[PDB]
Amino acid sequence: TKPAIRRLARRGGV
Amino acid sequence: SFDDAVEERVINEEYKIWKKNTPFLYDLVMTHALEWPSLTAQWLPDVTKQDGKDYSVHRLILGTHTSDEQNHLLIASVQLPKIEIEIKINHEGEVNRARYMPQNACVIATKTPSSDVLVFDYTKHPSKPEPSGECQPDLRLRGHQKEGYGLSWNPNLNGYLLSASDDHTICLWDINATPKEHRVIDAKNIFTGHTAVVEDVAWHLLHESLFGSVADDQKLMIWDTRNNNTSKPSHTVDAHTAEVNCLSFNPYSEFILATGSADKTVALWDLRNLKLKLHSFESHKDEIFQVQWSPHNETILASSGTDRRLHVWDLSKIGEEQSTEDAEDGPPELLFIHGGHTAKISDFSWNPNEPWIICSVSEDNIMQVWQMAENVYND
Repeated sequence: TKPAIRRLARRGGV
Repeated sequence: SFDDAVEERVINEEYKIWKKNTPFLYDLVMTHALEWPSLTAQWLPDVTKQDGKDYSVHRLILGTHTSDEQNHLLIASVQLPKIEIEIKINHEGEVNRARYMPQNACVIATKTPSSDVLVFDYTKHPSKPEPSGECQPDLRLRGHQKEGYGLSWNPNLNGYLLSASDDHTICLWDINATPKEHRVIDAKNIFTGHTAVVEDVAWHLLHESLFGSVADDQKLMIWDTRNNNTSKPSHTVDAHTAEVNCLSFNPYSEFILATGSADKTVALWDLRNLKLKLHSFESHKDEIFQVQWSPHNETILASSGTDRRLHVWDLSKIGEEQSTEDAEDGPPELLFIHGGHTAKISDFSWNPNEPWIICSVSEDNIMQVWQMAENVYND
């Protein structure tokens, strides 16, 4: 999901 | 020791996870180990598209940083939907920073580990290094007493170059001035407002007389070249709670600039009222050394430094609502953390021709060219 991606993005892919 | 080992494990484990997750976060990731680390990176403005090919060729200015070996100023080519060194020019000491002149991108100024600031026209040297190992710059710009990092060309005044130095001063040259012996030009002006190492300098992008500087004295200073006194800036701003290492003017917002600091923050400034910081971008875990606005999007900026992880910010999201769980990851305006490097980032550059592409270089020799996925910045 778009939100899941933005979260992953903000966490630096971790 | 034990503590160092733990940090090293955390970094490595995070990189392994980052690697497996790249398809979700990027449309492109190219990693390349350079022979020597580069302290500098800047895309050149021109792109070459080959007839009937599925890629275009972009170029980067890079440098070397050696132990006890000859240094070079480098032009590299990059194929974008391989990386090759095209031009290699003898340089005296490591290339602290290298920047092209907007009015003629063949002309590149470099900062060296000495007091000299150098200028090369890369089209007027052989593509392969001179075997003598001698550095032969087209101009030698004198005026500093020490090395430095900050370098800025005036995009509205041909050949006007500013340089920041550990000697606490800023030098200005017009490189069109007639050189004396050894191809030397002495500083046109020297600005002495700061009381400590000057880390960076940058021209305003629209107002040809205005520039800013930042220093270890924790100040941002705004200067106007039309003033007779070069010891006192037009404005002195108490910008940060530690050294200020970088600044960048917004190319689309004429009153707005950003500074980055050892205090782990990027500060946003409005030239109309520098008494008060406009915003503080928090999330970095260590000292910030570079900050650059997007060449394509007025709300987008990026920052990098010792924490190894370049942050991209979207100031359009400042103050936006987010879950408290999201808040744990950072403020709403944090858009992206790039996890691709495992060493301090020395410099980075936004590609001026392909939106969302960045080249970043780190102290472990790695250069990465990468592009975040649309799903990150869209909606």
